[PDB]
Amino acid sequence: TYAIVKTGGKQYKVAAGDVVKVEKLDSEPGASVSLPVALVVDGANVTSKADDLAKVAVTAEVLEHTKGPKIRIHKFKNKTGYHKRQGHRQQLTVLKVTGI
Amino acid sequence: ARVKRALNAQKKRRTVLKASKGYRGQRSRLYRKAKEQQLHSLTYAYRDRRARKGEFRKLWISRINAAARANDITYNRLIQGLKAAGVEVDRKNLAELAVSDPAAFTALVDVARAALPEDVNAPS
Amino acid sequence: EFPSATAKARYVRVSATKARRVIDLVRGKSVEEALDILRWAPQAASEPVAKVIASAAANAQNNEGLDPSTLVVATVYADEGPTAKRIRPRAQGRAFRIRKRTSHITVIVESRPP
Amino acid sequence: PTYTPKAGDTTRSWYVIDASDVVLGRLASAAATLLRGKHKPTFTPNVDGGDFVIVINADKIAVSGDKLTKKFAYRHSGYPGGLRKRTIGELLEKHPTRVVENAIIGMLPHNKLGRQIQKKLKVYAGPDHPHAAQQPIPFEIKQVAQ
Amino acid sequence: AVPKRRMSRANTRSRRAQWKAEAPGLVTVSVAGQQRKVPRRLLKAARLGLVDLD
RNA sequence: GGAGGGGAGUGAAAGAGUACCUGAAACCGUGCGCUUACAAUCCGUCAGAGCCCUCGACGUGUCGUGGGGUGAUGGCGUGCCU
RNA sequence: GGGGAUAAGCUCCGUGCGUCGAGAGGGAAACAGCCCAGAUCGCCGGCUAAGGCCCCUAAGCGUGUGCUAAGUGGAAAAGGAU
RNA sequence: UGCAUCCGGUGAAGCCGCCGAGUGAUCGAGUGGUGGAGGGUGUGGGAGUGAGAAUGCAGGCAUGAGUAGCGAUUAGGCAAGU
Ligand SMILES: [Mg+2]
Ligand SMILES: [Mg+2]
Ligand SMILES: [Mg+2]
Ligand SMILES: [Mg+2]
Ligand SMILES: [Mg+2]
Ligand SMILES: [Mg+2]
Ligand SMILES: [Mg+2]
Ligand SMILES: [Mg+2]
Ligand SMILES: [Mg+2]
Ligand SMILES: [Mg+2]
Ligand SMILES: [Mg+2]
Ligand SMILES: [Mg+2]
Ligand SMILES: [Mg+2]
Ligand SMILES: [Mg+2]
Ligand SMILES: [Mg+2]
Ligand SMILES: [Mg+2]
Ligand SMILES: [Mg+2]
Ligand SMILES: [Mg+2]
Ligand SMILES: [Mg+2]
Ligand SMILES: [Mg+2]
Ligand SMILES: [Mg+2]
Ligand SMILES: [Mg+2]
Ligand SMILES: [Mg+2]
Ligand SMILES: [Mg+2]
Ligand SMILES: [Mg+2]
Ligand SMILES: [Mg+2]
Ligand SMILES: [Mg+2]
Ligand SMILES: [Mg+2]
Ligand SMILES: [Mg+2]
Ligand SMILES: [Mg+2]
Ligand SMILES: [Mg+2]
Ligand SMILES: [Mg+2]
Ligand SMILES: [Mg+2]
Ligand SMILES: [Mg+2]
Ligand SMILES: [Mg+2]
Ligand SMILES: [Mg+2]
Ligand SMILES: [Mg+2]
Ligand SMILES: [Mg+2]
Ligand SMILES: [Mg+2]
Ligand SMILES: [Mg+2]
Ligand SMILES: [Mg+2]
Repeated sequence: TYAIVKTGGKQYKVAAGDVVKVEKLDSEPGASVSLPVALVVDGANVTSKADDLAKVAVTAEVLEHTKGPKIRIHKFKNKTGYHKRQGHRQQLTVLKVTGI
Repeated sequence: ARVKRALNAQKKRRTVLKASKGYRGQRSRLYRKAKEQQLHSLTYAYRDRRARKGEFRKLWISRINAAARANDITYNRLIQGLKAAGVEVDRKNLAELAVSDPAAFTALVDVARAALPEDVNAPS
Repeated sequence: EFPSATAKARYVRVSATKARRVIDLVRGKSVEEALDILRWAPQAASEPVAKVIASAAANAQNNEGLDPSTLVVATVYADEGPTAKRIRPRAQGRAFRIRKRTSHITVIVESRPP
Repeated sequence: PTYTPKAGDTTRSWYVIDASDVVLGRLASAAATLLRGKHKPTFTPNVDGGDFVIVINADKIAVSGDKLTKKFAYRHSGYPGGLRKRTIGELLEKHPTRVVENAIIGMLPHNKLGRQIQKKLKVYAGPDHPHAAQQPIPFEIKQVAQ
Repeated sequence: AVPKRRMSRANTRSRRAQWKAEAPGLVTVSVAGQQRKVPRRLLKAARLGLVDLD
């Protein structure tokens, strides 16, 4: 039992009870969220057509909000005296899928 | 008020050295030449932070082509049929499935083939 | 963990690499073989190293009171010390500066039961 | 996190391919594809996923056109004027296996992982091989019609 | 000529890596009631009892 | 033989012993974990197995929004200032 | 366009020319100046331009209709040839 | 430098690590080990105020390397002694 959740312009294969790292989305930690679907699998049978994809539902609850790890940026052009630096830290949300 | 230039310089010396930690030979020892490769290695970081997406998409496409051929169809046809059926799954999930559930991959390829029109050479 | 006694000779008048050459022959051997190899190794660096090992064995026997026959060199190494510095004339009047090296000798001998 | 193949988890298999009346280029291309493992859906460049492929009766390989007397395999020993000149006819007459071996070494990734993959290929001249204890599976190259 | 650069630490030590001393096996001789240590270079003289060993 | 050194004592401290507060970096070692003897090169970055150790749910090792060290192998890769 | 010999990666002009200079990305192997196209940052998402789709290397060893035997393709003329 | 005045032998500055945080130069009434006597929140004020380059200056240490050389054309061996 694994499904594909289309969120943050991405899709992920996730199984019930799993936890995933998805982009930040406005929701208080500990609440619940529902999402359209792109594919659901249960043993043999497979549901793929976009109609069933949009007709089934995936329910999960947001665990916490995470700022990722520091990632440095260093632009530079040799011999031309251009020296540019900047840090960045993206914010992420973690989901623990509940049921399908 | 003359200011003696000790602590400030040592701070950045150490910061650059630490950031360079783990490089080859004297290149993790000499600040005057660690800077060279701190700056380089981070330039490579900048460039490949996008090169990686291209490379990974390449790998996914290759895996998908392999799976389609093992299922008796060419990757381009798989994509065409999938689109014509109007599926919204992308090649990352395609590849992960193809290596995880061959049965689901088979079902998906049947869907694509069925959605594939009768004649492929039709000018329309 | 075994009782370790240490004994070193500092500012001793020889090059670090030339002491290390001799020292590499003895690392990890028992004191008997250490003494034998040192005495029958014709290297001027040997004499200082043999002196130091004899001193270390005496130190262990006296201060700690351990049987010499049970002793094996735990660790041994030579570190460059302060260097006397001299000037030595050379042709065409230009003067070149001599670096009279000097290295320390450290030898710590431990006990390893048979 | 996508999938990458483990060290020993990767699986091999053995195939035997006769070369009688086969086009050299097409045979080489198919052999290289199978060798690298692109057919498998476990392909990952850092670690080979190929299969030991054994080629039999390599002396009957055929080439198109008048190449049989106008193909020019080259090499240089290493000293000035040490250039060595040979043709397909001479190569087949004196050492046949080298033809296919060179053809596929050209195709394989010229890095050292490719130099390694090169190992798992073996080519013989006659229709027999001492590798009968590995139950190779006959593998006739075919195309997906389209 | 001269060098073009510094040879790496590793390169120098590698070149050094085969220049070292060696230890032989000693020999004892039972003469005059005592056993002393002499390389077999000396064994016969050791037995006879004239070799100047302290 | 002395130099030198190890104990004992002084002292709050002798990793304050007169070469004496603090003792850094180049530099040279010992030991430990890992890598390396089919490998062509601004020496890294992106992937990345394995091994080592670390931590929590869970038994003898498997999972887990795992870490640090190493990095087998492959994609890209022509230092810096003038 | 002038000069040079319609030679130079030549020189001298005009371009409400373009680009580099002062521009990263992809393509032409490599290559600022040629082709496509403007890098606020991140994403292990999708669609495309130039150029490509047998393998190295991602993509049709595709569809149908013809030409070529020269490895022409993958350096060149006056002329010559059932 | 000015300040409400505080921080500290229950460990300041300095040194070496670790953690977390800011887009940056950084920061942490944030700490682990050495050190054993001074620092200083905030808001202003003034600057000998920020180093990789200048064949820079002074000091220390590198490598060529345990390599070249050990400074003549007269030259030693041995006994015994210290
Ligand atoms: Mg500038
Ligand atoms: Mg590394
Ligand atoms: Mg001697
Ligand atoms: Mg006391
Ligand atoms: Mg000193
Ligand atoms: Mg002091
Ligand atoms: Mg190693
Ligand atoms: Mg090897
Ligand atoms: Mg190469
Ligand atoms: Mg390189
Ligand atoms: Mg590269
Ligand atoms: Mg390269
Ligand atoms: Mg013109
Ligand atoms: Mg000019
Ligand atoms: Mg521009
Ligand atoms: Mg450009
Ligand atoms: Mg390019
Ligand atoms: Mg932009
Ligand atoms: Mg390549
Ligand atoms: Mg391909
Ligand atoms: Mg086509
Ligand atoms: Mg076809
Ligand atoms: Mg036709
Ligand atoms: Mg041509
Ligand atoms: Mg012609
Ligand atoms: Mg004519
Ligand atoms: Mg105190
Ligand atoms: Mg303290
Ligand atoms: Mg403290
Ligand atoms: Mg103190
Ligand atoms: Mg202060
Ligand atoms: Mg103020
Ligand atoms: Mg201020
Ligand atoms: Mg100044
Ligand atoms: Mg400086
Ligand atoms: Mg500068
Ligand atoms: Mg300078
Ligand atoms: Mg030198
Ligand atoms: Mg010589
Ligand atoms: Mg000489
Ligand atoms: Mg002389």
